[PDB]
Amino acid sequence: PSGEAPNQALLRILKETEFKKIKVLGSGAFGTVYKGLWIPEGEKVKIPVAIKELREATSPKANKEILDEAYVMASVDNPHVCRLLGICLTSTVQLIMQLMPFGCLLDYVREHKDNIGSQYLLNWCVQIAKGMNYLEDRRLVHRDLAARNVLVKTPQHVKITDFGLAKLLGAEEKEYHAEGGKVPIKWMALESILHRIYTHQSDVWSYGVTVWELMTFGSKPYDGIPASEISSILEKGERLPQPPICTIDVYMIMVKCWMIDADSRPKFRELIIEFSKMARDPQRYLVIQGDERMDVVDADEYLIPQQ
Ligand SMILES: *CCC(=O)Nc1cc(-n2c(=O)ccc3cnc4ccc(-c5cn[nH]c5)cc4c32)ccc1C
Repeated sequence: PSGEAPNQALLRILKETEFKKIKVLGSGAFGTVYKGLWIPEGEKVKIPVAIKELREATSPKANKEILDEAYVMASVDNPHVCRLLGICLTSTVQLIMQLMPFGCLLDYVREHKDNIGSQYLLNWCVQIAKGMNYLEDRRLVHRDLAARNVLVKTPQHVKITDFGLAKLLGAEEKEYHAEGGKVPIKWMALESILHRIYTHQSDVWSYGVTVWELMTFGSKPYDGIPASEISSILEKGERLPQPPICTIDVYMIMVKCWMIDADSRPKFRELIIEFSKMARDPQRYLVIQGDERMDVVDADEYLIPQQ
């Protein structure tokens, strides 16, 4: 049948003795994530990594959901999307991921805005868009996109994460239709909210929202607003306000994402190019005051195999 190449993504399973969890960066009701060093058996190289230990799965269906989340995470191989290093099937499943010290992107902008250069913002937007498109190329829908779900290895480099929501697409199907689950409203495209329908075009809407957050240095969208309204207002046609920084050229794009009709909103591939175009000259596009002024362990990416 289809000529598509076999996907040889390899899922490594790890003994607990293989890694240790030094401190815990974050604790989640869904899961706990630990700062940890994973040392592969054999090679005396320590890879700093982050471990997520998820809550026990009460039901098999939950069990399946993890496997898929793992399945994709292992599968993806791009710079701006973080691959899953390995899994160990302990009673409480533990997922091993590359460790990004700076942490949540949303968190970073909030704490580094003053030092937060305009040029960086254009680049991140490029980087994020670059990642999502790859996801689009894989027929993968990232159900949840937010600043929160983007992690910074460094200010220079950022990659996507937190895919549990994300679902793969049957070739026949253009769109993926959800069943009721906890969802954060502000990011979701109306089509998703009203009809529990997701498509990459759905993702873009959220992606645009992420940019808004970047532009605003983490200001929370629809701040102080109930989830329920959100369906109503957009139907209303209200949209997130322009970033003070943004040139209409930029804020304009973000608006385009929020267009009610999915097809009308820009395809991701487009976004990378356009933003990249801005990136060559951020200064014209983004107006930031004082803009001009603005040991024994090997990292995994270095770790990754070379011909
Ligand atoms: C915006 C909310 C957020 O970022 N939470 C969060 C941050 C985490 N975190 C951190 O707080 C400090 C350092 C740090 C370094 N590397 C990572 C790597 C991966 C994650 C992560 C979180 N969720 N999925 C992956 C976090 C990291 C760091 C850690 C967890 C959370 C939830």
